[PDB]
Amino acid sequence: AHGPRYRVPFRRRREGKTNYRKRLKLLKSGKPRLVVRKSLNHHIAQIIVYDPKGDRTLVSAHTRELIRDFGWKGHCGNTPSAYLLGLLIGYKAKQAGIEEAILDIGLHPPVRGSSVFAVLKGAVDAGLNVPHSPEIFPDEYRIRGEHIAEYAKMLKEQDEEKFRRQFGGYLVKGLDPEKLPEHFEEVKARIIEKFE
Amino acid sequence: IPNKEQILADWEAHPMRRPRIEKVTINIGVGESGERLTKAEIMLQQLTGQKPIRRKAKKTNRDFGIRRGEPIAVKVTLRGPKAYELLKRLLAAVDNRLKASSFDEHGNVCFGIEEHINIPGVEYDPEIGIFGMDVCVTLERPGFRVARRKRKRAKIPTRHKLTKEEGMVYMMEEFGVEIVEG
Amino acid sequence: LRPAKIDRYVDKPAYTRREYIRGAPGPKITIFDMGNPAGDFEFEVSLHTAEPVQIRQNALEAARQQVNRYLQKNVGRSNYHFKIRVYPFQVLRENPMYGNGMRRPFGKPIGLAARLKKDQKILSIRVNRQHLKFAIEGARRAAMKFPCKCYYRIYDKEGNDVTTKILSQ
Amino acid sequence: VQKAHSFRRKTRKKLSKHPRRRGLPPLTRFLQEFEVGQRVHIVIEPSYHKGMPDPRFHGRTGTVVGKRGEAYIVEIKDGSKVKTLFIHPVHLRPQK
RNA sequence: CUCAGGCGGGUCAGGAAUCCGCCGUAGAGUGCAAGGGCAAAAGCCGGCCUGACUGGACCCGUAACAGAGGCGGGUCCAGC
RNA sequence: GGUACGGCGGCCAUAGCGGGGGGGCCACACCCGGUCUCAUUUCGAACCCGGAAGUUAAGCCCCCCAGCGAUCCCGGUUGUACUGCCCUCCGAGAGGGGGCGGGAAGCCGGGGACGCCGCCGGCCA
Repeated sequence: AHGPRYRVPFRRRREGKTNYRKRLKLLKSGKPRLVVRKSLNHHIAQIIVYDPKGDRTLVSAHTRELIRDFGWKGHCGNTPSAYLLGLLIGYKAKQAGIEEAILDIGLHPPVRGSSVFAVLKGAVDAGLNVPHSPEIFPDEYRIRGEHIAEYAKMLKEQDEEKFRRQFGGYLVKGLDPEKLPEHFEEVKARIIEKFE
Repeated sequence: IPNKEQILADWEAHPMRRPRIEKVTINIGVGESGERLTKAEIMLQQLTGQKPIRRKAKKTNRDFGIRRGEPIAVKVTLRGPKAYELLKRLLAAVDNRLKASSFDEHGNVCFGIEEHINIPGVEYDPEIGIFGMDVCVTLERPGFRVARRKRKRAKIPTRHKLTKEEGMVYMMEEFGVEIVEG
Repeated sequence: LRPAKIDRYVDKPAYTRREYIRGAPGPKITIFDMGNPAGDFEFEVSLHTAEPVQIRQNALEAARQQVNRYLQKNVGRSNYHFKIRVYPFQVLRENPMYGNGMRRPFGKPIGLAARLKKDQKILSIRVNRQHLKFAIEGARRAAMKFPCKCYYRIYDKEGNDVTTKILSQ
Repeated sequence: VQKAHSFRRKTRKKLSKHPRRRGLPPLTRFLQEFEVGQRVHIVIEPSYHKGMPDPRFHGRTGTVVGKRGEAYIVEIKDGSKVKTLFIHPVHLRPQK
């Protein structure tokens, strides 16, 4: 600011973290908010309720707990990880006693087939009553994770050094990029059996 | 450039401080809507590979014979290895010297090409005279995405902002020489 | 020209918004700094008003002309700085009156005047020690042209009142 | 010349906002709640143009006597007449 | 998605054609007077659409306090 | 219980603008590549999909300032400017004055201020 008439935006608006116009519309419902947030290497899902003096989180889930606990050695910034996290948070909400929520994707755009909508699909499959329309979900093959395996196979067919550059972390970790759908199915079965 | 060796030492010490080309823009000020504009369009398509953008007229000016909403000029923007190769080609087609009084305060180069070289082709089926362009290459540092991304947007401090001497040094090291415009 | 007593008093509200006043006249006084504004002068004689008064631009111009003439004759252009510290902003109107009377009696602009507050400086003459008597005489002549009682004070560079001190010795 | 009263008659300063308060207000006032019998001050938020009471009743204190939709029913005493208004919570403030 | 204006740099191209970078609290814009409000918009550019609809309630203003035919506005229930 | 880790918020500049030093367990980023999802009225620039070769250069995190902006306390201007009620107080008039009750704005000097605080989680213990 350089003058008395300058209008300094809210702290969160300056930090570029909140869209208050959408936040007001979300809060007008008066229902728990299923907040989904994305990062380069992780995903975050929380369920929050409103307090006039500060929001309170009831149940929170992360992807860092998927590597441990159930066991998920894949990259935590992709659609299968998002789906697993959605299942986990949905089951946690059912355990906590909340069955319906309202999705909150923050500043992310509403693009079809995104990881946020993968999380929404995972929560719905878990059992949470989150309003939605099926047309927005990612395709079943992408949800399972085939596209990654197809890309890995294409890279292997093409120059192998490029394939190693693309999937270097999986090689050192000990997982072949192919069979990742099988790994994801095993993880999903583990989670379902644990929570049922 | 008295600070050439200091800038090179800083660059080698901190690789993330090495300037890089952000984008190279080719503009054609046709100043008219018609077969000449279409000629500029097709020539740019052949030169680059990607289709161009027609620019409309802001306000009206009977002196230049323009009308609001009428396409006037043509624009194209290139980035990446294509930008590298095409920039090399245009800088070779034009004489290999950039005048000192062309770098702005942020180390961006803006020159013009009036003659056709480097596999130009002398086809004159279209207007033909539509040739002639202004080339503007912008420089950046790798961590400039902050000021352009939507979420968690911030500002780039003067420490990371570029400048004239650094832009000149990078241009010289990459390719080309500078002249003192007499 | 009507008597100045009609506009001498400040009962009426301020009338200075040229954006909405139609036909407001242009100023008749255009010079406010005279002599050597940048000169280094030891003493400053300031003329203050005793009552809140409105001084017409005609009176301001008359005082300016006479004081400037006296100062030029008796001092020298490079030995004084005569300044008028107030600009005329108030717009003096008049009722534009076969021939109606008091019907639609809002007045049309006829002149300009400067409104002042109690004990407010009107003009200041900066001079050295030698020309203090001439400065005092000029201030008296200016005061004789105004519609109210006025007095004069002598200040040093800092701004301390030394009128009695100086005029005594 | 006599002038009839309209919604925005002589509201140049009453309905103006502080220069540093330009923009959306914090959501607490929008999402606040009230109970029957509670007394609330009527402070209009100029930015929000829905559920706004007549500015003639700005600055008063009224009693909540019900709710309809998202608007609160506020009763005031103008002289000796009881006037009922439907005011959005954003235009209301609790007493004390 | 962000304006008016300004600064430095560009072939015809100059004060003004079309561009590139930076500063820029709105100094732009709103269909129209003025006032107020609007910047991840109420402004600019696009996609779809007709709620500019049907059957009805309560309330504020014209018309403070303090009466009103007609008119305008606000908060809602149901239908599609 | 720790943490120069993150998500969602409250008051919305005492919190902003501009500067200096420090950091990469995890985490946040820059960034490598665009088959698949998505997109350009061209451009994988943004948005989106797939990851880790490199980096802490900077966003971010920790600490510091008083140049601008803002704003809190104290002292001077000052109980000054202004003002509610009464008046057989003065003044040719304008207007002022006495009694009781309120009381600035701006400016100058010395301090403060480079934000507090809430719910949950990651990593370690």
